[PDB]
Amino acid sequence: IQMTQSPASLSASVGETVTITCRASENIYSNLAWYQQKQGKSPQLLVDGATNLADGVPSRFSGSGSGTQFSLKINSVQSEDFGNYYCQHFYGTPFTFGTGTKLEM
Amino acid sequence: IVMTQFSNPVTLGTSASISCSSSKSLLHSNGITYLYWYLQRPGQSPQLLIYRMSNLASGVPDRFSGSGSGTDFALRISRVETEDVGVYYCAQMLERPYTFGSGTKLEI
Amino acid sequence: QVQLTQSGAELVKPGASVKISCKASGYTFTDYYINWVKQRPGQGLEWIGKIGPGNNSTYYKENFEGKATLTADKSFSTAYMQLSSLSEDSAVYFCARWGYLWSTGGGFDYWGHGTTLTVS
Amino acid sequence: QVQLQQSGSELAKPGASVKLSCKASGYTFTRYWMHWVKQRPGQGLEWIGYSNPSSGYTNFNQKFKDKAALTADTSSNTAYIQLNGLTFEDSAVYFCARDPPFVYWGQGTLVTV
Amino acid sequence: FACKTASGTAIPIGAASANVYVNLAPAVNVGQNLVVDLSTQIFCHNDYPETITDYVTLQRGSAYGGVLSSFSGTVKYSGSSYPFPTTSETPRVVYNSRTDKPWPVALYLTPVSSAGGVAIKAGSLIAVLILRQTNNYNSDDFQFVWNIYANNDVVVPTGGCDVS
Repeated sequence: IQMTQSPASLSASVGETVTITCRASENIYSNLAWYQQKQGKSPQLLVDGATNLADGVPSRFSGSGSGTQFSLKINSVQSEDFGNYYCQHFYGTPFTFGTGTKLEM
Repeated sequence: IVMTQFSNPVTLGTSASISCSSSKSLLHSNGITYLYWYLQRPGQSPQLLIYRMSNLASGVPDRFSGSGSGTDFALRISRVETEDVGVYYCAQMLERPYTFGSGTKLEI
Repeated sequence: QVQLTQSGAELVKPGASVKISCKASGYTFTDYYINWVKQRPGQGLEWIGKIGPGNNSTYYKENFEGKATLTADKSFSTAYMQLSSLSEDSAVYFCARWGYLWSTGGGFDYWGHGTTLTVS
Repeated sequence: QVQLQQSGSELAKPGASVKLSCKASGYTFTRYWMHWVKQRPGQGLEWIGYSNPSSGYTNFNQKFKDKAALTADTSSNTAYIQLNGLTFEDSAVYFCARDPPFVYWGQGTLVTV
Repeated sequence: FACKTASGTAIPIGAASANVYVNLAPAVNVGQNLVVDLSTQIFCHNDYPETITDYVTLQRGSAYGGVLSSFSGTVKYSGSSYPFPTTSETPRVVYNSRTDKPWPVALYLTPVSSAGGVAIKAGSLIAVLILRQTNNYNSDDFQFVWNIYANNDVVVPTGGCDVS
């Protein structure tokens, strides 16, 4: 089982939508979690596996995707995180995390 | 795999008794018998009848029943009607070389 | 309620190749296996090859190997068989299915109409 | 509400053993399991530990066999850990987490060699 | 899959819901104490080893509810320990040989008190599990739910040594 993701570095503008996606093989199922990292803080969770907005954020965060492709799309960005986005699967004993994608704004 | 089986005279509308003999019987651990059983009429296509052992398929009537044994095989019909006549087959799962029977045609 | 159809009757002079196909409609074609069988008057029934469109895996018996091959079309359901290095094989060709998708009958169900492949 | 606290940074000589203490409060320490996440400074994250405070049976990851100990204490409400064998490649911080996915986290510990 | 019970009970396979009747033999260990040992009563056999192999797994939507409240369990799915209020997905197990093969699971309980536990009446609910299987050929999946049923009048010791 492997985790590779594509977008890496994106843009430095305020207002437009952004797309973050993680790619996995051998067909993991509906058990993928998304959460963000701040440069000086402990990470906090955003969405559960499949699509399920967890308690703790009232902002516009909606996830979608099933099968082998998973992506995240949000309509508006302002005053958000500077750090990174990480994706976590729940399939077998060796849990593995994806690489890093950096958003500036 | 060599397999041997026409038919005996049949009284009108009573019963039929035909047997399938195997050169090597099949009973593997859980005690289920692997056979197959078919029916056809001249011209019209064959249809399935019995799978595994006394398991009904599709919407055929329940009168088709048989007896299971390692060295002998049995199946019996209760009612004889116009489309009940024909030739019956017999098949076994002998690993990769699956082999069908030589045919056995019921007659009056 | 579904039915199977093949092709028309053909008569072929010896030394040539012949093509007979099978057509299916009304169910998903990816999951069920395909088996082809021949019957001859005076001889027992015996099936040629086992093919599955999911993995395109070809299993044949030793005696009929090198005579023909089986292939199915993934976009729309159609079965291929081409006879090669042909004699006195004048009989009837069928196309059959295979069960046991999870816990079903698992037998030679759904049998199609009959054809004739005569030789001179 | 529940909070997680842990010890500060500790430096150790190469080829030694170090212990890190994770302390909990509020929720029942007996009921809930323990997780551990390794964070190298900006090179992604790994998944390491998995301990039960009720007993001592731990589920490791494949890449290490004897490199960790993962000792749990159930009387002072202090979950422990032990690391065996020290080299230059192990210099990274370690996190504390509660199994309900990974909601509540700790602070971290700058472990250097 | 055509699993059968050691008392002669066969389970349905076409429908999603099913019931099994398993007796209980509680005992106490050094850390926890086992409640239900299913590694003897439930064992399965497959069909057609040459072409089709099988795999079976369970998801995270399992519970311990019923008469008893939710506790912290321990499950051995032919490997390590997982919490019985499951938060993850199990590793994969494979069936291939035509002979009968056991399906080893275990059910534990975390002690809260040194005295004892509640009694189990003969004929009640214990736990609910969901299972989903995949084949070597088809890419789709088929999931179903199992609920265990009580067959014996036994007690659970929790912690300490229950003496009577």
